[PDB]
Amino acid sequence: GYDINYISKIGEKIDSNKPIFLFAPELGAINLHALSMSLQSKNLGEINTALNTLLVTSADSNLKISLVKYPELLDSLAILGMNLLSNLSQNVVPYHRNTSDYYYEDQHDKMVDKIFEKVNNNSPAVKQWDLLPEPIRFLPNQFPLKIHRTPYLTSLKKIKDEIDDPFTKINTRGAEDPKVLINDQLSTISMILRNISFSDNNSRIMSRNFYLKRFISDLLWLVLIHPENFTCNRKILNFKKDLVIVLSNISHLLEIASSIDCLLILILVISFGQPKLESLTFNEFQLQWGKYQTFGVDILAKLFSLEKPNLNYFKSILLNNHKDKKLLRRLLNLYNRHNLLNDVVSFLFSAIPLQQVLSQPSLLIDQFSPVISQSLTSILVIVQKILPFNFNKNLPFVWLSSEENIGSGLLKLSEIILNINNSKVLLPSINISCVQLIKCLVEKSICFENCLNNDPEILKKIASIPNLFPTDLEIFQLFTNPSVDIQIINQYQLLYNLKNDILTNLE
Amino acid sequence: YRSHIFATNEERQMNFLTNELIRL
Amino acid sequence: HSHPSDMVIPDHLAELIPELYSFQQLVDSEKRLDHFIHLRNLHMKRMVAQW
Amino acid sequence: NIPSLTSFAEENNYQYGYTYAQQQLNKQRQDFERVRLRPEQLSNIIHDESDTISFRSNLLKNFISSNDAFNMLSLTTVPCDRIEKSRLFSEKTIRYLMQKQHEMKT
Amino acid sequence: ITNTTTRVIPQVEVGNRKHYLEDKLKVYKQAMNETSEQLVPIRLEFDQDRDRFFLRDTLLWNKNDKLIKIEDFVDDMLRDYRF
Repeated sequence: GYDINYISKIGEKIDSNKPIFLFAPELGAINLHALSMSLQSKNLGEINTALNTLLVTSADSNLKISLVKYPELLDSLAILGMNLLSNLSQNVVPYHRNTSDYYYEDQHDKMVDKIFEKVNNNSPAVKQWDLLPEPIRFLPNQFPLKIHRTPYLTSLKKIKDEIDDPFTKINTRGAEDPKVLINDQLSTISMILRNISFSDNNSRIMSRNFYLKRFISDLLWLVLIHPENFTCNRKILNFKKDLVIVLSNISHLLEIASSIDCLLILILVISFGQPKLESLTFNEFQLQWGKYQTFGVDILAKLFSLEKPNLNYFKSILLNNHKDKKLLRRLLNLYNRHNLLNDVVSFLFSAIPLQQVLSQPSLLIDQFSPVISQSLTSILVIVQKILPFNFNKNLPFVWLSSEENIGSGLLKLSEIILNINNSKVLLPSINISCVQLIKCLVEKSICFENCLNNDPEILKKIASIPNLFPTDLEIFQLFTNPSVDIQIINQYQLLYNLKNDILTNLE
Repeated sequence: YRSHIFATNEERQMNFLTNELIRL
Repeated sequence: HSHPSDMVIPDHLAELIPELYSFQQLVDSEKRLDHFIHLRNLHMKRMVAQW
Repeated sequence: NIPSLTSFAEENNYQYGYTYAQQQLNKQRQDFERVRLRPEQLSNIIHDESDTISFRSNLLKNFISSNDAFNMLSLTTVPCDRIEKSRLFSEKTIRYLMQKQHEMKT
Repeated sequence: ITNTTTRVIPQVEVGNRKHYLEDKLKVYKQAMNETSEQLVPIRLEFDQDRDRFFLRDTLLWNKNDKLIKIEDFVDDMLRDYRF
């Protein structure tokens, strides 16, 4: 009965000028100790007005929140996020309980007081509890049934089909439902924690804080294994969209605690990108959509740099303290041998835009040199230090000849990068990374064939790659130009000596 | 089968022709 | 406004109309065809430059 | 620069209290990790499709799309025997499948 | 005072001392392995000769207590004596 285009046109201005909360210039002297003590107050208003005043300041980019001056705010945030994750998986309602909330309000005489209960009508035990509850695993409710591997684009389509629904409940408010109140407290916690981590001191303080690592290993379980408790489908994407951001800034000093967390990191990073319908199981992600998958190839590049927990856990996950042995063996066969390794390597071969930089010449590589460099570093780590026996399928062979011909793409990319700098810092590393990756892939294909010994006619099929193995004329060109390096032509001449040893052993 | 929409024998053969040409 | 979201016919239509899989794996069958042209073009940029 | 991994250790860095090499390394550390970890204070703050989505425009479009589709249901006083069915093929899809079926014998 | 020009003031101290920030894990690691106490009588005597302070305070102390660093407690005590 109304003309609701004009009504909405006015109501937009009404919502813009409505006094919802304080702005950045009118917050006054923000006291971090008051916020950190109000978050432990287990009130409702004292928690929410601390969370909102933290969210406004942390997103302001002119007011720094340093934890060197106060390192106990982060423990309050992480313990609050722990205790909200605990009573969300059990559907307990805090902040308005009808319980009393108070504890015990009130020698040689304890035997005298025992017999005082005899002659008037005529030793308590110890307690045990912890600071924090169970991580969220080892709970009777929480047992894995389906690893929710939804991709990026299907999540975007689910969001756009939930918003554009007639009977939508995406704006049911906060005071009308307590479950959406818990979810909008957790989303504020995640936005705060992704806002704090853009400082040089906070990135090394957040690196430990056992509380933050337990909260990350606690939410990453819930957003991937049991996301049924989160109300909206945009909150589930937004938790993955800031967990990857907060793990992009931390991971250069992170020591991975448990193996289940090291598997859920892999599944979270894999969940960005588009798969297909063996071969490479990941279609290439063209970066006219969003750079969110480029954050994952840095988490995997920095978390592979430690030979202790970071690479031992990754090794035992990719190739293969008493209940998580049952949990890991339940999660690994719920993920549908060696699908995880070829999925990770095929996704890391995505986000290297071979098709886009080779379709049209220097701008795209100058823009995408760090993601290319870290992706090649991660693939080189996986090839050299994980792949060398329980295999039953030749993985470097089905990467080298997967009908996309990524080796020819890397060789043309090395040609392109060699034809700009001699005709802008990472490019001498990227050239040697490409050539050493091609060399290690061919050598590991031959070594896997010698170990397995089921496909004898592969020396033809390796030498029948249409643009691998650069000719002697371009190496003759490379040995004459003074503008080339020594290690570049060394890797090239090593690759040519591999090419000759292919043809000698061919017959 | 979707015979509620494809009630005629003509349109069922047209749909089968579509599937045949797709596969070919 | 190149939206990457609306190139997907995810579940609710493909379960109702079974031809959409026959549409979707059509499009993927195109997407590996054009890529075969792309590795062709970088082939033809190579050999001429070889010669 | 590109300082160290030893410069990131907790011993060489400050803590909640209550030398020269350390104060030289912490210059390069804070000059490296503040040009690396600083956020982008400019455009391309859209990041994706599902961040600049507007709840008000979609709510207005759904308010219109429910109202006119309900006026299509009730107020259209055409009886059920008189609702004529639409064609399952077009004037161009019926030509292309006459053409390809003619060319299918090759 | 909040009515100001919107600074960030971390932990405006009472007197001249930063607030004591606990560990909350060593507290539970100690309070659950809590067999006995073993109080220690402690005597402090200093003169104007060989020392400058006087500091004639006597206190008990738990010997099994591994939580509190002793230099922090002594530094709190000297601030309590208005040095």
